[PDB]
Amino acid sequence: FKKPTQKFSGKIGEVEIGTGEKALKLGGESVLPFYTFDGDTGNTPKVGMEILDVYPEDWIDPLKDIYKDVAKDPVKWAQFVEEKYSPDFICLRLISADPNGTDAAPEDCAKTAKAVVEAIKTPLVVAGTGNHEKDAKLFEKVAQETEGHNILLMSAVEDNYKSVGAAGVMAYNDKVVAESSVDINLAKQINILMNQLGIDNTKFVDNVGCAAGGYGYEYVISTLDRVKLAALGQDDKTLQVPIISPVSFEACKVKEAMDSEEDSPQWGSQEDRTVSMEVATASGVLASGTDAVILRHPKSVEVIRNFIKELLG
Amino acid sequence: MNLFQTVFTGSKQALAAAEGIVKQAVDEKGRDYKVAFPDTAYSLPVIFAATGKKITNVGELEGALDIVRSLIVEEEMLDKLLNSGLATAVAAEIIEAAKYVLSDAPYAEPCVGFISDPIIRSLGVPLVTGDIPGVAVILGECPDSETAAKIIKDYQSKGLLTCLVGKVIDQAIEGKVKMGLDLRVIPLGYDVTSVIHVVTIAIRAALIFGGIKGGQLNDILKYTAERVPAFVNAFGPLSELVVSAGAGAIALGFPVLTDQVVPEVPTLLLTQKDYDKMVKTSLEARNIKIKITEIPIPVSFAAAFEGERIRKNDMLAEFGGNKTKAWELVMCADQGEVEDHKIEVIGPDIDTIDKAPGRMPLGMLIKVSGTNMQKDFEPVLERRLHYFLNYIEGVMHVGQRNLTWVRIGKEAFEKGFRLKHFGEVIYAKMLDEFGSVVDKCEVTIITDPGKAEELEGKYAVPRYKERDARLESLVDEKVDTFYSCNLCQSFAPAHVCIVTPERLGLCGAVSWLDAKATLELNPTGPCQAVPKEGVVDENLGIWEKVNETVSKISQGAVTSVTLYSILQDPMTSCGCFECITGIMPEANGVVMVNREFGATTPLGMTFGELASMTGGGVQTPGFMGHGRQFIASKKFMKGEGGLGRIVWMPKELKDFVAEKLNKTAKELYNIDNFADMICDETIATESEEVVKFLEEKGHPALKMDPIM
Ligand code: SF4
Ligand code: NI
Ligand code: NI
Repeated sequence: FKKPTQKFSGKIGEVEIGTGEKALKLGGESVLPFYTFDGDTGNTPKVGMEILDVYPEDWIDPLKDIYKDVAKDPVKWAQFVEEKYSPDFICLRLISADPNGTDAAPEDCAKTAKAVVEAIKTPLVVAGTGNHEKDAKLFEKVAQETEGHNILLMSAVEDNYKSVGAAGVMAYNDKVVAESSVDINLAKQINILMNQLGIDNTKFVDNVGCAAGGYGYEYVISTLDRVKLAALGQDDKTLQVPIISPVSFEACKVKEAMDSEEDSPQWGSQEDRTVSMEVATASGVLASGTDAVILRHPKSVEVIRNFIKELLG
Repeated sequence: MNLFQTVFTGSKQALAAAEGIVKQAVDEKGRDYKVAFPDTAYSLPVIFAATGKKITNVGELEGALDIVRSLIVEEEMLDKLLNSGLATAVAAEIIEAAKYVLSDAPYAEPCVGFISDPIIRSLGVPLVTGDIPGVAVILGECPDSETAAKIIKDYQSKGLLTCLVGKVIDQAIEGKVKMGLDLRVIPLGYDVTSVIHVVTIAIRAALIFGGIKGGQLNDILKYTAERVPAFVNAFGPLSELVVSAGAGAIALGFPVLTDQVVPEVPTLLLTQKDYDKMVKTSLEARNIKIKITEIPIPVSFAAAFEGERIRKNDMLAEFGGNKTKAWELVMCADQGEVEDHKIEVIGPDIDTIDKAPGRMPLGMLIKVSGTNMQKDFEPVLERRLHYFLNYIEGVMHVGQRNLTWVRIGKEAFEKGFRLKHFGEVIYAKMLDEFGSVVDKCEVTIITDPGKAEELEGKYAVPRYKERDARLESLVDEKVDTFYSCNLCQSFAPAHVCIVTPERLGLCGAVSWLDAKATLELNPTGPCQAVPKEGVVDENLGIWEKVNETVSKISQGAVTSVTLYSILQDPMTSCGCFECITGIMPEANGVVMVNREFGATTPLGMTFGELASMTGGGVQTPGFMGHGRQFIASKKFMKGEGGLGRIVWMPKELKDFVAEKLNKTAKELYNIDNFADMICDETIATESEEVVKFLEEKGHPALKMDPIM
């Protein structure tokens, strides 16, 4: 029999997030994920930890027990996460800027992000809310305040891609995430718009969408497969950027993880179900072609890091 | 003194002033004294842009005079004139740099002098997003303070960033113009050389946002010409130095407007004496468009208001339908024929109604003017009218062309709705949605019985007839490009639709003109042009360019396709197709089935099984998914003898298609009623019975060569 020699003409580009000795690089691979028997895998996929700019009230009880004395102050929370768990990066989610919730001015969130980014050495990812109009102004003020640290700004959708691209990559030398909703064509369109704006493939990453296991997950898997095959096999230049997936954003929000043992006695431990959901979603997206995953529970980060080390090592 | 000599003279004067002030800096501070601008990383931006060199000491500032000298070549050709304009810009920068060397703070408020890099990054984001529509560089002096204040505040009210040089700074102060960075009214300085401080803004915009390294002068000039929407308004008498500095603005792609008599250059140097039109002249000259924030209508306008049904007894007004004559039309017109934002209501308005219902003719004539506007784009925009009107609560409009009727309830009348608001909404939405193809829009609402019918006959019906004629007369050979749509790749990863004049998109909602309009309006959308070059087989419809485009779009899943055949590398199908065509070998022909048909077919499979086998973006020879307009096409199965092979078809589909099918088969030289030779489900459904019917009726398909 002949060994399967799958030669790809394409190659994923590298994007650097952060400054100093903690800065990480994403992308650089020329084969399918964990296909060390086919060629070169550029950089190991990264695992980041999610923190909030306000106290997490909807999080499960074990998570609030882990961060009991640090979740009140985002700076203290970030320092605790960097010290005790030492992740690849920290994703600071500005929940307080949500128009649906306790809407806050962009200045307050920018100040919180500036305080956080000057206390940690690991790369920081600043994630906004689901509102495009709010996101544009928020990221303007956040990128203005957090200048000189090479942060990553999430959710630069087509509605506000110009604003986040200008306030981000162009003005204050940051990186950005071009987000598209589970479509290869939409990912191509947003990448082409970013390139025509003046931002090359070395200055942004892609978010082809994320979903928890069992909730539109096959669409995420198929989108990741199609994007990876087009970028590598077909040498499509508009898709040769690393992909980042926020897993904890949707994985921890589902009923299979949020419900406590009191609500569903047969299901069992709530923390175990949350960790299992995070691990399953992260493993699937990592196998399908993502380059960085955002997780919430520290045990999930440990399990996913061990999984990556076992597969690559 | 002609234009070239005026510019050369000005550049020499700029060089003379630069040499004199540099000599003062050398004598007072020495060649080792530091040269810098407050808070910038680009040293002197113009010199850094042109040469890539950073100037740090006075001795290098003196050596920068050679750059000015090398840029002044007194030969009357356009390139030398632009280089001489750049010589003035470099000389002005050297003068401004020496000002900071000689005096610690050379600018006193209100003048700001040099603009630091953090300010550029602060206003750079609005420049990219269009929140700042443009940069108005106003220099000189207006005939009076109020004229300057009016023009400046006109630019300010439109969101433009205006910079001031010269006596207009004092005139604006006398005119009480509120100056500030947040107020977007920046006075640079009273000297002409202070105009370099807004020039470096455009230069550093290329350096910061364009990512262009220093010394790439052509790339920087290209960037400022395409990306920086700056223009110059030069008021008052213009010296040679002012003209040479304007040549520098022209060198950066910024048009220069003035109220003085000058040797005008089209699109670059323009004279506009009318101060009441200078703002509009500049916006047109710089291609600047100001977007409308909200629709000026008392009635609320939202997309959720579509589909509202409003009571009959509340119908204040009702136009169109079987009661009255109503029509709508969107027509391309030359710039002279349509004036921007002109809503004309002719005839009685809805106020005159004093009875519970209303009954009067309504005619909406919409004229759109633009550089890229085409007649083929008219049918698209007109369709959006249906939507533009339905988003207004209180009014419901449905119909096509002259078949439209509009019902207006009395709640909108109580709120203050009139017929002019129709024009306001139409103009605002035409400039929003089609702002890339429409420059000016004029809406006329006609209610008089006479003018409504006169304008319909003069304008409406000829447009409809020519549109129908173009739709019917377009063939593949006449056009030179096809189009490719991949909108169904969301569920069919390998499907690429090739739209030609005689092959409609199999979803049935995309045509060749629709694809062209979609490509024009949404260049990064799903519809992309496919040049029809490199033909291989004209009868089977094989093009090398088409194969290459299909291979690229489908991510290599599909290699070769044939447009006019179903047995040799057929086109793929996704799943939106209305009809399925399948090969019947025993009849030496083809049968068809629509999605509304539930019974079995002579092939032995229902519509569901055929859809499962055919769709999904897979090349299946012998089966095709297509729309209802493709059956009576001359390109239908052109690679297998044409549409004469159709032997079985559902009764309702046959009744729907019969007229056009008989026309095309008459082109084939068949009988007047060719559809009678086509078997129905009622006549016969079993294959043997179908073949018996075909033999009895003398179907042409039985007498052709074998299909496969
Ligand atoms: S079926 Fe219609 S929408 Fe789908 S790809 Fe073809 S032309 Fe586009
Ligand atoms: Ni389709
Ligand atoms: Ni389809």
